[PDB]
Amino acid sequence: SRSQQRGLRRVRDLCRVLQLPPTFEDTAVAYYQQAYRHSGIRAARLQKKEVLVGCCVLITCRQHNWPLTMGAICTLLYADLDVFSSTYMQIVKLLGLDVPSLCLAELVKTYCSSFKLFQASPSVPAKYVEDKEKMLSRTMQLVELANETWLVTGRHPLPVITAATFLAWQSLQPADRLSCSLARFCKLANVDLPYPASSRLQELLAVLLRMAEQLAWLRVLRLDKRSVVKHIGDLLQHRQSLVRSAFRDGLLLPPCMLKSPKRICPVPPVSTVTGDENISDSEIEQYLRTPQEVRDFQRAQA
Amino acid sequence: PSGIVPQLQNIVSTVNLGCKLDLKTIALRARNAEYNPKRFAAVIMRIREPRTTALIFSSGKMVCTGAKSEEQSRLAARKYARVVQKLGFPAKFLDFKIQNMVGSCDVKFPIRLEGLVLTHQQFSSYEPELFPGLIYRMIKPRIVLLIFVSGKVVLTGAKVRAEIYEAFENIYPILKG
DNA sequence: TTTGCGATCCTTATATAGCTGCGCGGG
DNA sequence: CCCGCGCAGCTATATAAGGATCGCAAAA
Repeated sequence: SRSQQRGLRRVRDLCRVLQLPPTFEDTAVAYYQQAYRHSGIRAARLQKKEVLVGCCVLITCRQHNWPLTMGAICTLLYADLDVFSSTYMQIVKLLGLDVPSLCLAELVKTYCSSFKLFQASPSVPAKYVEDKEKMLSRTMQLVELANETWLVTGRHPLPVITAATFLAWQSLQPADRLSCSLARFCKLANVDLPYPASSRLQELLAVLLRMAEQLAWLRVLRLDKRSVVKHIGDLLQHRQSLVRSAFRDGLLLPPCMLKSPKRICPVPPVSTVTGDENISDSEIEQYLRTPQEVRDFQRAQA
Repeated sequence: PSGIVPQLQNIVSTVNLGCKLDLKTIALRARNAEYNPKRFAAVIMRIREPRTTALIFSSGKMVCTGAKSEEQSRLAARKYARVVQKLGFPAKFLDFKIQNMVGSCDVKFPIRLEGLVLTHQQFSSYEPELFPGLIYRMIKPRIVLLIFVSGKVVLTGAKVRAEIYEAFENIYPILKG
């Protein structure tokens, strides 16, 4: 098939653009071929055949823990994420695959290293320059803390890492970096600001404030989302102990649970309808236009 | 048992009025009809009690959505049929069938979806880059469950009320343990 | 600027149905 | 090089769930 040969060529070009190891190309080509054998794929639009290229490369990457995001693939392929979503779910179901989940540890390393904060420039002053290894180590500890304290489950993973990278960077020199906002930080580090990153930051700061309450010398300081930043180093040194202690007392739950105002969901009253009761003429006539309403509507459309 | 009863939220039912219909006539002569043939080929009709929506097709076939009980869905379907009859069409009430039922629950405890997709992978699909819920495809009964981090569960794909209750009693020990 | 709130989209099931994209067979 | 067939999915209806991501407007 001319559309199959074009597809296999696109698969190989995507792997080379992404600078993937040599073994990946073959596996992704084999998945596209396996996919083409099914009539549901053969009958799909040329737009679905374009995103199918990406699905096969993503599955290959997921099996080798290569941290490729679905958003990044869609950006390279100039594709709609919703079109990619339905094609990926269909092909995983069709090939009967157990695709591993995105490897957060590998995504922290890749994404965090793209933050251009390791050398001074007119847009990155000397006080904003940070060590790459100190950054990665603290970002990872903050991503593991977010995962342990229910801030990652059901959410997009990249805004969580953007918020953890910013907090790692600020906490490494608090006196000189607390004036910098999340939006200014992403701009100088030359990274796009993901919309949910602000919510993740605030949730992560609230989790560190709960931990601070477990240490008597930090509890007495009545810390806030700004003053807690200089103690992040101390809190992460004892993250395992402080998390166990925080769950042990009271309350640490997914943010969507704390809190929901509508405590009672069965608002419609219990019914005594049988489906067999008489339907009166007056009950039906209320849904009918009068001859005058009809004439007035007809004249208005003429 | 769990002591938790899933609540029915929606019933999708179908019925054949057994006659061809002129949708332009229904749209012009009813008060509760919405018809944009360029956008969608059916008439969208709404009644206040039971509060539902019906899609009426020129073939005489009809879809009824939004009812909270199988009894309410039948009464609503009969009311749409009676409105169509009064509009001058020889409508009948043939082959009424409940096609889908949606139930909802709260187990009132958080769920580690990332763990559930590993222990029950053969039924689970969890892709947080796409959707926040875990899609659980139960085989017996054949029900799709959307499981959220909050412990809130959505059950769909049922033809009878018992399939919703059976699927929830099956998922509860999986979620608890 | 910076926040908060509300509206509208995503997912699942399910029927209804014409139009149309897409490739595989026959002819 | 067309014709029919069998898929695919576009418009739409409802409903729960939680997240994303807009617009918009108000305190900072």
